Amino acid sequence: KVTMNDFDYLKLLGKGTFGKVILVREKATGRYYAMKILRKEVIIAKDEVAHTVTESRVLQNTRHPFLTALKYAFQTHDRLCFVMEYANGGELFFHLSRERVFTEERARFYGAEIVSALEYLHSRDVVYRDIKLENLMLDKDGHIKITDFGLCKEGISDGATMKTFCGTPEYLAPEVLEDNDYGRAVDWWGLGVVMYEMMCGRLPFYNQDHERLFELILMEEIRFPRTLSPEAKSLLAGLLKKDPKQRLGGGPSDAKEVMEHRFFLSINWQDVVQKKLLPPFKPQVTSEVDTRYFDDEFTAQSITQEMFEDFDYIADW
Amino acid sequence: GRPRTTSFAE
Ligand SMILES: CC(C)(C)c1ccc(CC2([NH3+])CCN(c3ncnc4[nH]ccc34)CC2)cc1
Repeated sequence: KVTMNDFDYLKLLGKGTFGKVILVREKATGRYYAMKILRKEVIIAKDEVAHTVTESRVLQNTRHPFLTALKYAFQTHDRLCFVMEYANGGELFFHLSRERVFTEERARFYGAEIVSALEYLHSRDVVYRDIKLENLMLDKDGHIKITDFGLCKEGISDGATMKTFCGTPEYLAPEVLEDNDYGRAVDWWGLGVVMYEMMCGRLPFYNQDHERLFELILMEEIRFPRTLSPEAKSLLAGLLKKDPKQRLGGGPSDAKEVMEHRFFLSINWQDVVQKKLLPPFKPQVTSEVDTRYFDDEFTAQSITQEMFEDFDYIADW
Repeated sequence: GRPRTTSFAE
């Protein structure tokens, strides 16, 4: 069994309604983790129970270098706690806010890792449903890790459908803004939006008014910069095709149509997963406790029976 | 830049 007091609470990485995320150090081992700490009473009050429970079930039945790994899940009387591996490199949202726009080659590196992951997830009958720069993190070695699995759907294989209107407004596939059900293609739309942010330096469609933002995703055609490579333009036009059946990775082969596009001609898909590629960017951290790739906003602060049945957890690794 | 986004679910 494991308890809140097996951990040293070192730095605050995030904070919101549902709780905090803290860099912590397991006292008995020395090894550093990110701990997601959530108030049970706020989770229950805002109908986010299933999501939390899905997140733990998903995180429990997944094994992949580009998906974040759960070491410990536990609860106290008023809290739920996930102890997952620490992403030293911060969010892509952080890096891309700084650089503004990545090179095609770098975009391509990250794009491959996301694709390999969505491949894995789709092979497990999971549809991720929340691809965004915020959910994409970088480990110590410079590799992507998907964080946050609350919005996933499970047991969707081949052409199974889903109904829940969910995810992130800016990142929503057109078919999810149409009434009725939708398939796993939505993940590829998602990839299309992040690759575009990485390459064209802005969101493909944006309006603070959500009514307009949806009129945009449904009706408007993406523009591309003039000197963006033709194979990049091709990839993006394919992933941001509005009709899912005509979208790249929207056919019966799924991730394979995306792997066999000529944007990725130089990528060896056997050796992406095996991690034989020197990443194009190494986070530049001095100590283990350095949080220069998270916001001063959070890091500068110092620190303090039915429903949750399938939650507690201890990893064998 | 661009502001931080927030996940929803109806
Ligand atoms: C307030 C709540 C709702 C709890 C929350 C705060 C922040 C975040 C964003 C992160 N990208 C994911 C968690 N975290 C991490 N940081 C570092 N390594 C990590 N591994 C797993 C998560 C994580 C901070 C950034 C998501 C949720």
